[PDB]
Amino acid sequence: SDLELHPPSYPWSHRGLLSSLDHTSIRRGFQVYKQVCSSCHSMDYVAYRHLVGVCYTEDEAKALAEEVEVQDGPNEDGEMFMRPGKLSDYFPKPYPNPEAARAANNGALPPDLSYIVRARHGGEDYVFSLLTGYCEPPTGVSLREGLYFNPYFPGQAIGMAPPIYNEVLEFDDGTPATMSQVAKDVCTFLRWAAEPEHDHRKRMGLKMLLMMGLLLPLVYAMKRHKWSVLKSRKLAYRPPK
Amino acid sequence: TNIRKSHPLMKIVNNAFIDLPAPSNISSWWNFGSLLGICLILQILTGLFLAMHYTSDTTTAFSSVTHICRDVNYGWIIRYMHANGASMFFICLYMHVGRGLYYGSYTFLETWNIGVILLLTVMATAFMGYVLPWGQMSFWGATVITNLLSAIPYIGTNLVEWIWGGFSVDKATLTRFFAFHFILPFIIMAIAMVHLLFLHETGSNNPTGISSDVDKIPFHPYYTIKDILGALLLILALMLLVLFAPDLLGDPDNYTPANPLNTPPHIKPEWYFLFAYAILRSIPNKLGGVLALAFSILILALIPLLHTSKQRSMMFRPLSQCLFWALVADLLTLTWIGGQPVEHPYITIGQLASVLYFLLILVLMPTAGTIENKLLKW
Amino acid sequence: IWGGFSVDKATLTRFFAFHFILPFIIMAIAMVHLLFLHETGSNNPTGISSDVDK
Amino acid sequence: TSDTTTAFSSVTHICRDVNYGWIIRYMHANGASMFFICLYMHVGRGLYYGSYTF
Amino acid sequence: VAPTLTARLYSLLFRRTSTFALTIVVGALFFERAFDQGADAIYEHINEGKLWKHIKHKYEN
Amino acid sequence: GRQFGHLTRVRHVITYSLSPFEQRAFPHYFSKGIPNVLRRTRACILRVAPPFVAFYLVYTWGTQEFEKSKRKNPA
Amino acid sequence: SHTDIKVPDFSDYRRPEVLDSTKSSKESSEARKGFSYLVTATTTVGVAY
Amino acid sequence: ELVDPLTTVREQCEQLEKCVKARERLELCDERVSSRSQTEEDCTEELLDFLHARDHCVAHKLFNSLK
Ligand SMILES: CCCCCCCCCCCCCCCCCC(=O)OC[C@H](COP(=O)(O)OCCN)OC(=O)CCCCCCCCCCCCC
Ligand SMILES: CCCCCCCCCCCCCC(=O)OC[C@H](COP(=O)([O-])OCC[N+](C)(C)C)OC(=O)CCCCCCCCCCCCC
Ligand code: HEC
Ligand code: HEM
Ligand code: HEM
Ligand code: HEM
Ligand SMILES: CO/C=C(/C(=O)OC)c1ccccc1Oc1cc(Oc2ccccc2C#N)ncn1
Repeated sequence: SDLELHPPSYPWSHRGLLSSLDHTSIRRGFQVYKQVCSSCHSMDYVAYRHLVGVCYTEDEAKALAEEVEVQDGPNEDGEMFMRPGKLSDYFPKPYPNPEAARAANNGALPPDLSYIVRARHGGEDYVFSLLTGYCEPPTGVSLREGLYFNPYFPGQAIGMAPPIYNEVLEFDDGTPATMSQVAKDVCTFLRWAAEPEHDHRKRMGLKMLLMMGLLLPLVYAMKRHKWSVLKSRKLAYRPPK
Repeated sequence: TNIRKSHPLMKIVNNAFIDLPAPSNISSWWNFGSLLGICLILQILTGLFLAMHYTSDTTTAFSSVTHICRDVNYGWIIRYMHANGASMFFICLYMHVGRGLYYGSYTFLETWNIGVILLLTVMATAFMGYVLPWGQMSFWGATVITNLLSAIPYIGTNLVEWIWGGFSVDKATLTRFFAFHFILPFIIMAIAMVHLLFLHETGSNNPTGISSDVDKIPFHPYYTIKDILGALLLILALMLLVLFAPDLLGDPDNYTPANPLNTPPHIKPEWYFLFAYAILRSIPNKLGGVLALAFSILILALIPLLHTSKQRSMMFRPLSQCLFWALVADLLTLTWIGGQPVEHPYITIGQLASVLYFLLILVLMPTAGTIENKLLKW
Repeated sequence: IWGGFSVDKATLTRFFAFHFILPFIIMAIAMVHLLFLHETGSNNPTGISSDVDK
Repeated sequence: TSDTTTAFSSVTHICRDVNYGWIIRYMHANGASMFFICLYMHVGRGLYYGSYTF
Repeated sequence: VAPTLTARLYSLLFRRTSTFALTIVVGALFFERAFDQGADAIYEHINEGKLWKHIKHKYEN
Repeated sequence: GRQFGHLTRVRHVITYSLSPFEQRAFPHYFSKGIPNVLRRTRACILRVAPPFVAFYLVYTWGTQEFEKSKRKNPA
Repeated sequence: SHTDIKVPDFSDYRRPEVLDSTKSSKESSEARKGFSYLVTATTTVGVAY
Repeated sequence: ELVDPLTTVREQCEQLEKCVKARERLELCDERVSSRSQTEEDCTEELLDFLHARDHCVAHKLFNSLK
């Protein structure tokens, strides 16, 4: 029941009706999730194989999967064990369950990020504004320790410390890792994470518009063709007198 | 003589879609009959292809839906067709019903009352479909609505706990809703055939409300091509939502798994239930809200009994036309109020619009038809 | 038909969907089964027409 | 439930925990057999008595 | 002037219903490739440098 | 059902019809069409417009009164 | 009296090839039929895709 | 150490007509609540109005400098 601040509309390059994601920004955004976000936030519905042919090669994505260890088994002795990741493994969860997560984050629960852009009003506009929107509390607002003022978060008191800042990571292609850059790239990747079908539906959408622009007037013409018998018919009444 | 007329199978198709005498002047508002038939078929095909991958268990109901949109080949296009097809279903239903009020088609009692049964079973179908993905709104939408049944006197809790299979919306509630969401669309299609059985006994009404037996045309080719064109516009409207805005009509909360402990801030239905959600919350009493909520749709069965005009269609009745669009705008007000929190001044507006709804249908519109009779001196 | 390379998870789920849809398709065909029957009426043990005794 | 991890046990859950689930299941399994008894009598009646001429 | 193209299209292809169908199924074969080829060329042009097939050459080996 | 030849009784009415392959499917589409659409809207605008304008006024007021009700005052 | 029944004038509706009452309609029958059937063929080619 | 384009263009939005008007209404609140330290009024309302006008200008110009 607090005051609300809605996010403005940033001109993302995938905003337009026919505009695809920027796959170089996807690539950079994955690096932000891995290096910064993955230590508190799960992404239970994205696997390394989904990256192949989107932002990494198959060989690149294989090497990326092999950089982490995941549990497998049982072996013939009934024991679980660790092996290098493969393309089919989902991204490692940072906590076994939400109760462990709350204990590690002063009682707050970092949500899964697989769908975060679709599960919050304002999508990437909201996420971009939250990460880049921290500021000092207004006069008369005193938040208890553990919580952080953020005017875009409901209630204005959020349990996540500001997670990004200048030079938080280095990009593989040399892009300056400014706070706004990091926010922009991670938001683009999260859009892809929540809607991997994004680019393909717009390609389909274009074909649907073109086919409709052809088929609608032709079918209309067929309707008028048949109906012309009726639309130009003339009547006359000749009763006996 | 003619194979199309004498064969036991083709004569039913012939006397329904080919040689049926139809009025020469039925307008675009008569296209929604076939479009509802297409939506029902379209929802069954996509619905079936989703059932080849969906599982009706809480531990995997949410993720099986995720599994479709990500891993299954063209699963994402099949799902959003199903979710948006339901909305197109309700667009057509409301045009279909509004056409019947304006033009007087409700005078076909058997056709109309079976239509009311079709509206109720389609609403019950979509209500149970929204539970299956098991998101936040899926759970809490099911909770607030099913809890209304506890307000029935002396059998409330026993009836609610029987529909739940326990003490709340839980595993047993999710599974049976899938079974009921599966069986009902076929029961709907059978009732839609009886809906046509009673219709063909009389033929279609027309915009004037005057009999068209003096001027009939065969349904083929004139209305086969007109329904095909109308169906093509339906696919345009559907695919624009599927391929450019598949999340416009849906709520973001449903992209979060169910949580019996954490409640979302604003629990709002889909757009095609907001008008009835507003009527529910505008009544303070609980049992009174259920009766008004059920009377909001069952009132349609009373329209034939409340017809006072010597004329059938509103085409020649200006004073009734104004009250008709007052009913639409008042329903567009309840829709708007339904998607807003229960706070000042929306509380008062929702109560005024709720009374105006039942006052327009029960009192004002019948009175206008009588005034219109006097002005014409009969 | 399998949805893979053997009888697996995808095969089990679609069989449930097909096992659900078919009995209603069956019942509709059983109505057409009666439509063609009533066009002639029933046979009888003798194979002789029974129009003289119905 | 139509998932391998619970398809077998959901059937077990019916015969044990669900009220009169065991009577509903065996009716379904044996009803299928009665279905095929009747189908084979129904077809055999048609061969013997010549009903296939329809 | 010889008869118009639509006149020679009728007598040669559309008069018989069988050739009318053969015209359509053959016209559907070439239309699909020509439309998919052209339509994809419009989608990629509007999204130049953003799709994976544009940045593919950078990670060859 | 109802069949042609059993519908009703008509007398002394002649109907002239042209084949669709000898007439235009869009005869004077913009010449006569646009004047007829203005006529059709003008003849019904006073029946349909007021209630949706009345909604637009209630929609605008109620949304303004809603925001200004939660904003603080010097009290 | 039925000899008084003249057919009304459809000049506002006739296609350009059918305006002259002194020219045979066979000269344009193939072109007129070809156009409306080309519309039908192209429509089926679209739905087929 | 680095030049974040956010903070640089933020200062370009702050020096606009509609933004400075919202700042002094907040500074008037910063002076109102600090004076009498016996109340529970907060200046959240005057801040979000300033952020609403500022960040609207930020979104229009920010993405031209990033990759
Ligand atoms: C219960 C569910 C509630 C859900 C709320 C949904 C939000 C509603 C959004 C409003 C959209 C409005 C649709 C467009 C209306 C166009 C009307 C029109 O063009 O003009 C009036 C027309 C006049 O035509 P006549 O036949 O009288 O004479 C013609 C001679 N040339 O007269 C007609 O053509 C009118 C025919 C009837 C149209 C039906 C539309 C209303 C839909 C909801 C009705 C629900 C009833 C319970
Ligand atoms: C297993 C693999 C099998 C693959 C087989 C592929 C075959 C593809 C189609 C080819 C068949 C053509 C048949 C034909 O051509 O004969 C249909 C009819 C004729 O046309 P006509 O009247 O000009 O007479 C024609 C007069 N002549 C012949 C003298 C010019 O065509 C029409 O009329 C109807 C056309 C309208 C199209 C829309 C119908 C679809 C339903 C609605 C869609 C939208 C919502 C679902
Ligand atoms: C621990 C050091 C974290 C890091 C690193 C990241 N996040 Fe986080 N996040 C964390 C907590 C404890 C919470 C819960 C806050 C609460 O009060 O509930 C969150 C929450 C989020 C959210 C959800 C906001 C909402 O509207 O509910 C988002 C969108 C989010 N966090 C984003 C995010 C991103 C993009 C990160 C990498 C740059 C990231 N977080 C890192 C804890 C931690
Ligand atoms: C699954 C739901 C439904 C389907 C598929 C359906 C289908 C149809 C069809 C095809 C027609 C004939 C064509 C037409 O008039 O457009 C028709 C007519 C009609 N329907 Fe429905 N209908 C449904 C529900 C309803 C409802 C909810 C109502 C009203 C409460 C209703 C009332 C009528 C009436 C009165 C007619 C006759 C209209 C006339 O002759 O002018 N139907 N319906
Ligand atoms: C009148 C017909 C139908 C209507 C109106 C309807 C409506 C809906 C709606 C609105 C949803 C919610 C979808 C979402 O939010 O993602 C849904 C879910 C679902 N429906 Fe239907 N449906 C119909 C027919 C069917 C049929 C016949 C089947 C099975 C054969 C089916 C299977 C499903 C499944 C599996 C889901 C869950 C998957 C999902 O959420 O996308 N539906 N239904
Ligand atoms: C779901 C499956 C079926 C149902 C519900 C069904 C039902 C019926 C019913 C009620 C009758 C009329 C009463 C009677 O003759 O006993 C009948 C007659 C008949 N059925 Fe079926 N039937 C089915 C399948 C079959 C099959 C598999 C065959 C043969 C391959 C068949 C062939 C016939 C014939 C020839 C008759 C006419 C018998 C006569 O008039 O003497 N039916 N069926
Ligand atoms: C399971 O909840 C489904 C919902 C939905 O909108 O599904 C399409 C829903 C979501 C949030 C809140 C409530 C919800 O369900 C409903 C259901 C509903 O059903 C009716 C519709 C018309 C008339 C009466 C009723 C009732 N009862 N009227 C309003 N909201």
